[PDB]
Order: sequence, then structure tokens, then C-alpha cells
Amino acid sequence: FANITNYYTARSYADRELKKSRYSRTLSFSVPYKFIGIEPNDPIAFTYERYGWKDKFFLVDEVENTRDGKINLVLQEYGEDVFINSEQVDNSGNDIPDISNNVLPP
Amino acid sequence: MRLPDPYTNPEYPGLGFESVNLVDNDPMIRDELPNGKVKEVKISAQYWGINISYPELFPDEYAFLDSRLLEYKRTGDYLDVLLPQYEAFRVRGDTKSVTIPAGQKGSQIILNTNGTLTGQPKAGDLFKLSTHPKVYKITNFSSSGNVWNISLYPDLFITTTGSEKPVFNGILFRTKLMNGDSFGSTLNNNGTYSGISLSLRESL
Repeated sequence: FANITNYYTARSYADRELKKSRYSRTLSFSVPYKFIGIEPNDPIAFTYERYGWKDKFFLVDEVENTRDGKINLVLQEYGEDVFINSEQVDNSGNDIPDISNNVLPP
Repeated sequence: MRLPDPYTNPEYPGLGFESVNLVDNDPMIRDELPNGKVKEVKISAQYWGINISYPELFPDEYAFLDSRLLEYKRTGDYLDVLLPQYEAFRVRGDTKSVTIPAGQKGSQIILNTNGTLTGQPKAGDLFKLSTHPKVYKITNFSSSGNVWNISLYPDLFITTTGSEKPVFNGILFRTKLMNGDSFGSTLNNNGTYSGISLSLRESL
């Protein structure tokens, strides 16, 4: 992490990434001109009865708009647990100041 | 410029249209969803396609027809094509005292005949405005007094400015000759020209 300096925030973000890595499954399909307005990172519930899917959570990853009113989509599977935060402990006592690089007085 | 037909030129009976083909060209994007609902999308314009076939042509008939076609290709004019089957005279009178309210951009013309026109147009006839060259077919007609409600197949290619005048008789297709890139006619040993076909397209 380049832009994160808070230890607990970085730990939470790493936990989120680890949770998000467990859902690696993408889906692509096309929809008619209706449903216009879909944008990436939008919540979509997929329901395909042939599979064991009933309102499965997905996030838009790729959206392509054509001039003949057809929208191509690529969904990315997510979960609810991705956005809940697990309890952590305090690293307050593990700080290591650099008190070196100077001459100690007598 | 008018295409030679046995109306203006009866001395060349071989110039008659042995068979015409009025082609309805309205390109659309048709998509069939798996739920059984077929959906269409229309963007491009509709243009009447006319295909003319000819019989064996004697040297004088072919000379006249070829001179006219070469004059067309020289001046870059527009061939006018007259279909006899669409020349039934129903509406008669003056089309200058009739008024068309402006702002009509849909697929329907509402005009006040002002009682100056006798007869009524029939569905399936040919209708055209005086300020635009596009040719329309009347799909429905309801008359309530002097105001007429004419319904046209192609959506109005122009927005009425209030100065347009309806034209019911003497309607010509402002066509442009296709397949003119490779245009030819074989002359047989018996002196008659064969294999002449005109694929025309309405270039409004």
C-alpha cells in the first residue's frame, strides 16, 4: 500500500482483498436497449433457474454500449462477507522509533 | 428527365415496361430475444426500388433508349419513372388553394381541402408533396368535412412549412440508375439488342 499509512486501515484493506480473492468467477451476457444505465461496480442479482442460482450477487465489471441498442456486460462475482470487517488487535506497543544516527551524550 | 415510355414515345413500342418491380427497401435492425419477443430498430431511410425489364429491342428503339440513358449519365440528372398502374385519377381540382398546417413531422398529413377538390383518395394510392421528391403511399384516409387525414407509409421526410401542396396525380419517381457502372447490351446476329435491364433506386 502506497497511500495508506494507518496500520489498522491497511490491515482491514488487506483482509478485504483476501476475502475478495475467494470469489474468482466472471459472467458475460448481453441485454437489450432496456436496462440502459448500467455502469461498472453496480449491484446486480442474477437468477438462472437451470443452475442453483436465485438472486446471486454480482458487480458489473465491463459494460459496452452499441448504437443499435444492445448492451454487452461482464459481471464479477462478489459476496456479502467481503464488506464485513473482522475484529483485530492493537499493534500500539510494537513501534520502533529510529533513535539512532546521532551521537549519544555522556 | 423522363425515362422513355410508350406514353410520350409510342412509336417505340419496345420501350414499354415488360415487368416492373416496386421494391420496398426499409432496412431495420431486427433482434429476436429468447423470450419469444421480436424487436426491431429503424434508423436509415426507406427508398422505393424500381426494376425494369425489356424485350428484344430493334436498332431504333435501342438507339433512342441508349441516347436518353447516355444523356442522363452525361448531365448527371435524375431519371423520372412513371408507373401506369398508379395513374388512376381520383382527386381532381386545384392543389394551390389547399392548405397544409405546418409542423407535421410524423407519419400523417392533416390538410384542409377548403372544398376545392372533388373525389377522395383511395388507400394504397401514391401521394407526394410539391416541395419534396419523396413518394408516399396512402395507407389510410379519413375525411371529416373538408379536413382530410391522409396516412403515409414512409415517415415524413420533411417537416411541413405550410407552403407544401399535395400532389395526387402525375407522380414521378426521382430515381437514379443503379448498375450503371457495368451497363451493356449484346447485339445478336439478327439485328436486335437483348439483355437490357434498368435497376433504378429512388434518390430523393
